[PDB]
Amino acid sequence: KVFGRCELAAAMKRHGLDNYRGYSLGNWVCAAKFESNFNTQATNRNTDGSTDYGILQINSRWWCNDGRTPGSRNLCNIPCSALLSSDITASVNCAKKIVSDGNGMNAWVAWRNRCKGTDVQAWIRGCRL
Ligand code: NA
Repeated sequence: KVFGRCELAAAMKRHGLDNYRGYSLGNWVCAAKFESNFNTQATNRNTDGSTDYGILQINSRWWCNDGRTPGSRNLCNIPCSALLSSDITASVNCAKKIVSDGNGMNAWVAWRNRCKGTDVQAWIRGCRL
């Protein structure tokens, strides 16, 4: 599923991401935009053999099991395919665990490089929230 900007903002808010660990809603919408272009089916392979999955491009090395990343942890206790679902619950629930680990939203490369220090409120402007 390819979300609309405001439709994603409302689902993230419903799941409790607005101000989760001090990160306003605009940060999560910005990160989803640059990580997956709002597509729940997005996958990208890395050089180390790991794979990033879903709307928030959650990596198979630490967070999920895809059965092909040797010596990898499954810290969110889920199959990576659960992160490609049109329902974002698993992606949101796993993202809350990642953002809590100590590095905050810096775990998402595209957030650090394209959202961090910008006007992230613009990503929710015009939405009925
Ligand atoms: Na894994």
